[PDB]
Amino acid sequence: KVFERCELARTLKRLGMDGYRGISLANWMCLAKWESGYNTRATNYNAGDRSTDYGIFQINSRYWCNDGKTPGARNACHLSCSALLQDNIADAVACAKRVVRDPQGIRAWVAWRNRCQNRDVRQYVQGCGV
Repeated sequence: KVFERCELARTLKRLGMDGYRGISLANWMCLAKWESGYNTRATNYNAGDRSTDYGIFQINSRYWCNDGKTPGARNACHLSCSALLQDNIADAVACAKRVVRDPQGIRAWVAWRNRCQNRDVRQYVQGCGV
């Protein structure tokens, strides 16, 4: 599923993401925007280390979910990477929250650093009723 902007903002808010570990909803929106264009089916293979990024947040298989084919990988979210490709984003959100419970927080995603960090991200949530 490819979410429309405001639809996703309310969906994330309902799932408890607004201010989760100090991260505003606009930051999560900016992250989902740049990682997948709000696409839950998005996948990116990383030929360099044999891992794959899954779903709306493009969560990596080497550390967060199990896909069985990533060498020396762990499953910190304790989910099949398949759960990160559902139209329903509850599991992907549960995993994203797990990622940010680590020291780096939102900085875990390099796309956030490049396209969201220190930027005016208000535009992602304007008019959405969040």
